[PDB]
Amino acid sequence: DIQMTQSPSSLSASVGDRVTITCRASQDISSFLNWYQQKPGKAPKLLISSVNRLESGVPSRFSGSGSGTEFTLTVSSLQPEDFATYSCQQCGSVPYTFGQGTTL
Amino acid sequence: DIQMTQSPSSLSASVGDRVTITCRASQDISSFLNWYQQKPGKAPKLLISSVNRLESGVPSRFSGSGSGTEFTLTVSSLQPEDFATYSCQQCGSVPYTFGQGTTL
Amino acid sequence: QVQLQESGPGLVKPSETLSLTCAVYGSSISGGYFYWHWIRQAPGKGLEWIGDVYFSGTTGYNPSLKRRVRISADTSKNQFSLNLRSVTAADTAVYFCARDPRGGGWVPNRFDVWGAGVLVTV
Amino acid sequence: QVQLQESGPGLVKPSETLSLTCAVYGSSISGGYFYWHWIRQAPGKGLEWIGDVYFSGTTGYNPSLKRRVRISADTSKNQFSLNLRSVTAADTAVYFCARDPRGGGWVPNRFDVWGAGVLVTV
Amino acid sequence: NPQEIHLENVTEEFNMWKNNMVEQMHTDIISLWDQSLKPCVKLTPLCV
Amino acid sequence: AENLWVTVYYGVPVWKDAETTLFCASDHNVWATHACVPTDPNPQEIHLENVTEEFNMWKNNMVEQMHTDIISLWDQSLKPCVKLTPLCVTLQCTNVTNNITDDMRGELKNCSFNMTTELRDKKQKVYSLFYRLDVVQIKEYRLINCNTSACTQACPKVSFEPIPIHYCAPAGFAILKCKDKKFNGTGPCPSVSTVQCTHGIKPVVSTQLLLNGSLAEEEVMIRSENITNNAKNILVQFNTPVQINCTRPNNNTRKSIRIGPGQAFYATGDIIGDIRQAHCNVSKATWNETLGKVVKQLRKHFGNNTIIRFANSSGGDLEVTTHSFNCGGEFFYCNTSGLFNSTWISSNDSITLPCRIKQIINMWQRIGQCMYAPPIQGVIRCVSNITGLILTRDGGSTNSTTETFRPGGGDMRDNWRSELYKYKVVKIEPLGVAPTRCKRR
Amino acid sequence: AVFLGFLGAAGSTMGAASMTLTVQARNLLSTVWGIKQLQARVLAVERYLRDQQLLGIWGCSGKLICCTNVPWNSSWSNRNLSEIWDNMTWLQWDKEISNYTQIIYGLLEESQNQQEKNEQDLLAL
Amino acid sequence: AVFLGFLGAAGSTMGAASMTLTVQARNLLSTVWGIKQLQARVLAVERYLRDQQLLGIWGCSGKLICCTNVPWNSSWSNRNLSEIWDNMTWLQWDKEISNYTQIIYGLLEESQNQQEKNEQDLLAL
Amino acid sequence: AVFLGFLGAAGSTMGAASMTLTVQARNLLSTVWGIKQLQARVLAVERYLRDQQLLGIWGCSGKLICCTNVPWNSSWSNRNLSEIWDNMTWLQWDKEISNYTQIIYGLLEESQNQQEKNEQDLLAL
Ligand SMILES: *[C@@H]1O[C@H](CO)[C@@H](O[C@@H]2O[C@H](CO)[C@@H](O[C@@H]3O[C@H](CO)[C@@H](O)[C@H](O[C@H]4O[C@H](CO)[C@@H](O)[C@H](O)[C@@H]4O)[C@@H]3O)[C@H](O)[C@H]2NC(C)=O)[C@H](O)[C@H]1NC(C)=O
Ligand SMILES: *[C@@H]1O[C@H](CO)[C@@H](O[C@@H]2O[C@H](CO)[C@@H](O)[C@H](O)[C@H]2NC(C)=O)[C@H](O)[C@H]1NC(C)=O
Ligand SMILES: *[C@@H]1O[C@H](CO)[C@@H](O[C@@H]2O[C@H](CO)[C@@H](O)[C@H](O)[C@H]2NC(C)=O)[C@H](O)[C@H]1NC(C)=O
Ligand SMILES: *[C@@H]1O[C@H](CO)[C@@H](O)[C@H](O)[C@H]1NC(C)=O
Ligand SMILES: *[C@@H]1O[C@H](CO)[C@@H](O)[C@H](O)[C@H]1NC(C)=O
Ligand SMILES: *[C@@H]1O[C@H](CO)[C@@H](O)[C@H](O)[C@H]1NC(C)=O
Ligand SMILES: *[C@@H]1O[C@H](CO)[C@@H](O)[C@H](O)[C@H]1NC(C)=O
Ligand SMILES: *[C@@H]1O[C@H](CO)[C@@H](O)[C@H](O)[C@H]1NC(C)=O
Ligand SMILES: *[C@@H]1O[C@H](CO)[C@@H](O)[C@H](O)[C@H]1NC(C)=O
Ligand SMILES: *[C@@H]1O[C@H](CO)[C@@H](O)[C@H](O)[C@H]1NC(C)=O
Ligand SMILES: *[C@@H]1O[C@H](CO)[C@@H](O)[C@H](O)[C@H]1NC(C)=O
Ligand SMILES: *[C@@H]1O[C@H](CO)[C@@H](O)[C@H](O)[C@H]1NC(C)=O
Ligand SMILES: *[C@@H]1O[C@H](CO)[C@@H](O)[C@H](O)[C@H]1NC(C)=O
Ligand SMILES: *[C@@H]1O[C@H](CO)[C@@H](O)[C@H](O)[C@H]1NC(C)=O
Ligand SMILES: *[C@@H]1O[C@H](CO)[C@@H](O)[C@H](O)[C@H]1NC(C)=O
Ligand SMILES: *[C@@H]1O[C@H](CO)[C@@H](O)[C@H](O)[C@H]1NC(C)=O
Ligand SMILES: *[C@@H]1O[C@H](CO)[C@@H](O)[C@H](O)[C@H]1NC(C)=O
Ligand SMILES: *[C@@H]1O[C@H](CO)[C@@H](O)[C@H](O)[C@H]1NC(C)=O
Ligand SMILES: *[C@@H]1O[C@H](CO)[C@@H](O)[C@H](O)[C@H]1NC(C)=O
Ligand SMILES: *[C@@H]1O[C@H](CO)[C@@H](O)[C@H](O)[C@H]1NC(C)=O
Repeated sequence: DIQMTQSPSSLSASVGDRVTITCRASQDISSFLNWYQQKPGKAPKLLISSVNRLESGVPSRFSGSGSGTEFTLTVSSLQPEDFATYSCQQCGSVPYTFGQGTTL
Repeated sequence: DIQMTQSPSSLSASVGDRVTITCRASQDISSFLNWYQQKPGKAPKLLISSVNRLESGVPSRFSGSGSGTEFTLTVSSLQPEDFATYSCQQCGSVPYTFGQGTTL
Repeated sequence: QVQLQESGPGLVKPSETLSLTCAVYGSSISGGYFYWHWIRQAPGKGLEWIGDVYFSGTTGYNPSLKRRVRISADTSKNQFSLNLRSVTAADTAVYFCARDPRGGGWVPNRFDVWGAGVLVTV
Repeated sequence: QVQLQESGPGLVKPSETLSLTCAVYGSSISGGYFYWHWIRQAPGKGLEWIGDVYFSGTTGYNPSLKRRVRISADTSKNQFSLNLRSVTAADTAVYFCARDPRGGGWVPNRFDVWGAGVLVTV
Repeated sequence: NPQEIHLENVTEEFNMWKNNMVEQMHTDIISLWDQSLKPCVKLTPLCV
Repeated sequence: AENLWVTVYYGVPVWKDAETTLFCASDHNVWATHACVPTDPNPQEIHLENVTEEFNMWKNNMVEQMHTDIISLWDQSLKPCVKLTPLCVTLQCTNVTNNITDDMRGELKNCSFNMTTELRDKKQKVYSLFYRLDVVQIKEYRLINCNTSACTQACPKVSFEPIPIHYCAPAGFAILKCKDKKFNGTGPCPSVSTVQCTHGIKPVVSTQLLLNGSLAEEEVMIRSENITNNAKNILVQFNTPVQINCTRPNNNTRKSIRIGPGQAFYATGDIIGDIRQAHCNVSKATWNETLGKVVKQLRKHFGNNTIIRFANSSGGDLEVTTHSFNCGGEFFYCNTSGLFNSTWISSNDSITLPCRIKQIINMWQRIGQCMYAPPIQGVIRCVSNITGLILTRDGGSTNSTTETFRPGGGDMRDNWRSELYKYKVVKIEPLGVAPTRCKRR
Repeated sequence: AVFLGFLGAAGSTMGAASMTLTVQARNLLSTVWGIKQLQARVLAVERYLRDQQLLGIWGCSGKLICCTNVPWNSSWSNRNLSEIWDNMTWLQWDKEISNYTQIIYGLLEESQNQQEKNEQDLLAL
Repeated sequence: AVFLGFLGAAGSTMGAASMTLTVQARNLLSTVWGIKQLQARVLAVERYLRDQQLLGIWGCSGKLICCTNVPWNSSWSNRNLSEIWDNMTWLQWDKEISNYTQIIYGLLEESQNQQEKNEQDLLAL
Repeated sequence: AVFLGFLGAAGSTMGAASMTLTVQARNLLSTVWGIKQLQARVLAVERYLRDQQLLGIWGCSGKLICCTNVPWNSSWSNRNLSEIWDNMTWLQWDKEISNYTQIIYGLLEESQNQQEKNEQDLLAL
């Protein structure tokens, strides 16, 4: 039961600005992390998989980096529709636990 | 990795008063719980094991109750030496995780 | 065009079995390519995995709810159902049903398509 | 209608083979529901067993006559035969051929229907 | 040498009025008669 | 060092392209449902994922088998019916004169002739109204079929209305279906499913207009084996249907006259009311918007500034030069010139086309077999959809910006290719060999 | 109810697709139009029986996953286990060794014959 | 002939009737009128082949009495062994356990597949 | 290329001819004219399936050289091994024991049934 912590728990930014969100796991999950996105109202939508591999159908601004027990999601330029709650995932061992959720 | 939460996280009480501290586990640990009485400065010392099962060498004031996912330790009458940190333990599955620690 | 729809009682007396049926229009449950998960999210909290079911019936639930839950998938009508017993106040949440392309070793657990999301207050 | 008829030499010269052919009109020998016994009764004596034959050839004879007797059964012609070799002067008896519902273990060995009864003398 | 295997201690529900074999025989007989009448002269000129 | 060994796998998911014999899954009529398997009430579809399959519309063996099966069904249904050989007599015909309209002039003729009866040694003088296309002058006329072959009058009881016929594959074979929208019939389709049986393919026969066809879910779609070459036909599949209603306002009557023992010939009696040409209406606004969509989609391939000309059929026999279809027990040969007459460059009125009704029907482009259709009592109306087109590019001096597409047809395979464009037949090969660290014993 | 997921694992990797072999094995068996249906059924039966005979000749009778004792020659395919069972699908693998199949079948046949002869020789003693 | 003693043990108990499986087993195989006998033969062949394929999928290929390793759920029947083999007949047993037959078939199939995978990974070492 | 020496070892001795059983074993499977062709195919399929059923009833399923535990009665033949495998051919052997074939098949059938029953009884413990 790996525990995930997202830093910061909640941040506010301005359009067209860089932003970075860090994810820390209690254990070493290698490169088994997927970054999701849940706009309010509707269900979560996957953004990134396997830390760095970007899923087809998202703007290229999103990026992911890190390894071991530390990972990070970076948005190079903030956009009006990029105001959703990002989350983490443990995609390497049962059970799969998500993050607390950082609201933009 | 069962997570244990102790409520209240920290309390202050007067001498000769009944007090109660509850312990909640994320999973069902059945009847495997031991309480510890770490005095400030000195090492942890065992008080209660296996739900209640009051182990020899302590006063009968302390008592334990509960089952499933909820347990509770009750001190019938607060004593001057009963101002130490109470802690939980998940002695039912590897790894064994203790509680946050409630200070009197 | 692939999506999922959830149905069931949106309000229940909080001591009985809670039934929630997710039906998928698009891909088929019979095909051994996708696992069908039942992710949950309480208000003011993050997501929480509950369990998954395969076409062959090899299901696996969350260790926290390994006793109170049962997932049953029927491929004749291509749907699945979550039965959560002994519901309490902690079950007031949105119950999503997700698709995992773990069937096939191309990628790990990679929830991509999510259901509409039904809020089952209790 | 089920019945059994015995045929063969009704009088033979002692000290050679004695052949008795019992043919059944009714239940078939090839069916595994029955055993076909060769009970005997000498004058002034009681009933005495000789042996039985099954459809699959697992025959069993009396321990007294385990050497002097041979029971065969042909299912194509639907009849069975008893060959008693080296018959002595004490072989003058009524040779019944009987049915037994031993197969189909509803009941134990139970001779329910008997043959007419030939009167072989020697 | 037709073979008849007598079955004992079996009770079977028969229904002569729902036998498909009788309808099968009826169709068989009709088809046989129709086939047998095929290689014969047609009396079309007789209609005078 | 490798220490790898062969391992045999049975039930492997691998397939290869192959041709087999499909059969019915239909759920009295010409398309015999009795000689066709019944389908299940819950068809099963298994949507394969992360697989792309090379489909080819113009090399499908399904359409050829369907054409052969349709011809065989037609012949089988026409076999147990009266053969109209005695009706090849000479006919004394005169023009109709009662309640005749200008359009219906030089048309159906009142013919009288002697014919055999039930008794061989007797004759009867009978009369019938025969359409002009059926009869040909030798004040005496003979039917067009007389010097070609005798007719088998279609039996009145059997109905010609299309009935869906669900095609299925035998054991060990699979029917792959391309669900990928905007799929042009050729190339790698990424969205693939497996279907126990095909959808309901109505065996409709028509030329220049695919009636009651399958509608595209995205937009008008253009398909061709080689669009650069003008010889190959072009199939246009609409995304919405154009409602078209044909009708034969004449209230005809059917009279049965005995031409022999048992055999009875059905003839046209009296045209109750006025003799008016059969006509077909199609919405002008719907046709205009549909044509706009077609020219846009065709400009997508032929350039964004070329002129698109649509002209009537070039020429040839009546069946291929006009929109010939069958409905309500009658065969119409509606002349489509007002529809495909326009040029495109960078309220409630509807177009009315005239329709000529034949009886001697030589369908399937076959010689030596004709299909005299008995007349249908009462007025016939027929409402249907238009969801397809078969266009041919007039090649030659079209190297300039001019582009002229005209209605085509003749071959009935194009009608079947518009509904079987997504179904392909494959054969499974369960056996397979792989490397593994196994070792027997 | 028997169809219920035919193929399905076509896009899956070889290792994962090998876990659902049963679903693809149950469906391999089940005037002139009666002849059409009859010929289709007989062709299916003949193909299934030929496949079963070929499996039995190799000693893999009544087994879906049966692995023999013949070695894997490197000339047939130099791809390693890590790149064949987790990175390639069954269709690609079949297309890759499509022209090296008959010799493998012959090797399996002769190996099974030799194994049976050796078993007879050993058991005779 | 092959028809000798066909069925026969229909009225016999399950235990007694289980001793004569060969007799029933060997009897399962053997212009418009030609299409009748020919179609009947093809139908019998198809049925026998499907039944044999099911047996092979369950791992009991080439065996008349082959008992598997899947547990018997008490929900299907609470009767004990003494009251079924020595007190009930095959027809009554079939009429009793008819609703749970498909579930048992699926359980047998999945158990055989799991056993094959277990043997594969055991032999890999 | 499946024919490849059909009946090649017809004149060979039994011992030599027993090493090429697979060659002869693989060739047993492969308007009115279509009827005759399909009937021939169905007859071949039926013969092959009856053959396979007969082999399976003896417990020799999936084996080309399967040798059982039934004793060889000297009444059927008095020739020793030296005068059989090294001095006689298969056709002569078949003609020699042509009238002692059915009883051998029956003995094999009951021996296999008894073996299965004994295996079940032993495995019950
Ligand atoms: C495209 O599809 C449409 C809709 O299916 C189709 O229109 C249908 O045409 C058929 C004729 O081809 C119509 O069938 C008739 O229906 C009327 C009732 O409206 C019946 O009274 C008619 O009965 C006649 O036929 C019977 C059987 O032969 C006789 O026993 C009887 O005495 C009558 O002579 C006949 O069944 C059908 O009603 C319409 N449907 C609609 C909704 O309009 C259209 O024809 C198709 N396109 C083409 C080109 O066929
Ligand atoms: C769909 O299939 C393709 C290949 O058929 C997969 O591509 C592979 O992806 C994995 C993981 O990203 C890589 O390690 C491989 O090298 C890729 N192979 C090829 C040939 O591209 C793809 O991952 C599959 N997608 C899904 C969702 O299953
Ligand atoms: C014919 O079958 C009936 C049952 O169908 C047999 O009756 C059984 O007899 C035994 C005697 O030991 C009882 O223990 C059973 O309870 C009986 N069955 C029932 C259902 O009550 C009868 O014995 C059979 N006939 C023969 C000749 O065996
Ligand atoms: C019928 O009308 C047509 C058209 O005017 C004419 O050519 C033809 O001669 C007429 N028929 C007769 C018999 O006059
Ligand atoms: C029909 O027969 C009569 C009797 O001779 C004859 O006058 C008439 O011309 C015939 N009808 C024709 C030739 O159309
Ligand atoms: C039949 O008659 C028509 C009209 O006179 C003619 O065009 C056609 O060629 C004739 N048939 C043949 C086979 O020549
Ligand atoms: C059809 O589509 C395929 C791929 O989508 C393409 O390669 C091919 O050129 C297209 N053909 C036509 C005639 O549009
Ligand atoms: C014609 O198209 C309309 C469009 O909605 C549809 O409702 C109707 O069923 C179609 N008729 C056919 C295919 O006969
Ligand atoms: C289409 O026709 C043209 C005619 O010039 C030819 O050059 C071209 O090769 C054809 N297309 C294909 C795919 O062969
Ligand atoms: C046709 O001709 C017949 C005589 O042959 C006549 O009785 C009838 O009135 C004419 N008109 C029609 C419509 O039949
Ligand atoms: C077709 O349109 C014409 C012209 O408006 C009209 O007179 C006729 O009644 C219409 N018929 C049908 C069937 O719509
Ligand atoms: C006939 O078709 C026209 C369009 O051509 C349409 O406006 C009208 O409603 C239709 N009438 C019917 C189906 O009765
Ligand atoms: C279709 O409508 C447009 C709209 O003005 C018109 O310009 C065009 O001429 C119409 N098409 C015809 C009449 O064929
Ligand atoms: C087509 O239209 C032209 C005039 O645009 C006309 O001369 C011709 O007769 C029509 N029919 C055919 C088949 O060309
Ligand atoms: C159709 O009608 C037009 C206009 O009256 C006419 O020119 C043409 O010859 C007719 N036939 C064809 C085949 O277009
Ligand atoms: C096309 O339609 C117009 C408008 O009715 C008409 O004037 C013209 O003659 C038709 N034919 C051609 C070739 O334009
Ligand atoms: C056609 O005429 C007959 C003559 O009685 C009549 O009964 C029928 O109603 C007419 N047809 C229509 C559509 O009214
Ligand atoms: C395959 O894996 C083996 C394992 O040691 C390795 O030695 C070899 O280099 C690999 N080859 C490729 C092409 O990845
Ligand atoms: C056999 O197939 C492989 C697969 O790529 C190929 O490289 C090789 O050249 C082929 N050999 C022959 C003789 O066809
Ligand atoms: C079998 O039936 C019940 C228990 O299931 C019991 O009454 C009976 O005695 C059992 N049989 C034996 C031999 O114990």
